[PDB]
Amino acid sequence: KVSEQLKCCSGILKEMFAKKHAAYAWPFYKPVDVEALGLHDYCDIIKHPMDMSTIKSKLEAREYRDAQEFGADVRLMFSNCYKYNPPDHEVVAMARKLQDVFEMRFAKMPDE
Ligand SMILES: COc1cc2c(cc1-c1c(C)noc1C)[nH]c1nc(C)nc(Nc3nn(C)c4ccccc34)c12
Repeated sequence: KVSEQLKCCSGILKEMFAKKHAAYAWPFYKPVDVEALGLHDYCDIIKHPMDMSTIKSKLEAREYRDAQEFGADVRLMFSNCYKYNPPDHEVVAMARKLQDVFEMRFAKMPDE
């Protein structure tokens, strides 16, 4: 069950990095560069930053013991975006599209 779940998590993350989703996934590929973007309040608002490259590194290091932990990091990444940005910001629309890609496939997780 666990090995199958982690292959599903790796598949989902590989799809989230695929060129077909790149037009809305790209802001989530790497840690938010607070200095480059001039987001001087980011670290005051977001206590636990998360991004797709960090999630990839954790899967490669076998840090996630099951799908629930992996899913919690993916949702943390989207939640930080929803917390920091105004609700009508273009990046929030991109986050909702990438989260729909993730949730529809994560719902198909092997359950035995
Ligand atoms: C404005 O939220 C971001 C911009 C970026 C970003 C990350 C974020 C971000 C925040 C904050 N909260 O969640 C995420 C995700 N990474 C970027 N890398 C580069 C090279 N340029 C960017 N520029 C963008 N500036 N604006 C206003 C955007 C709107 C739409 C798309 C990207 C830009 C971003």
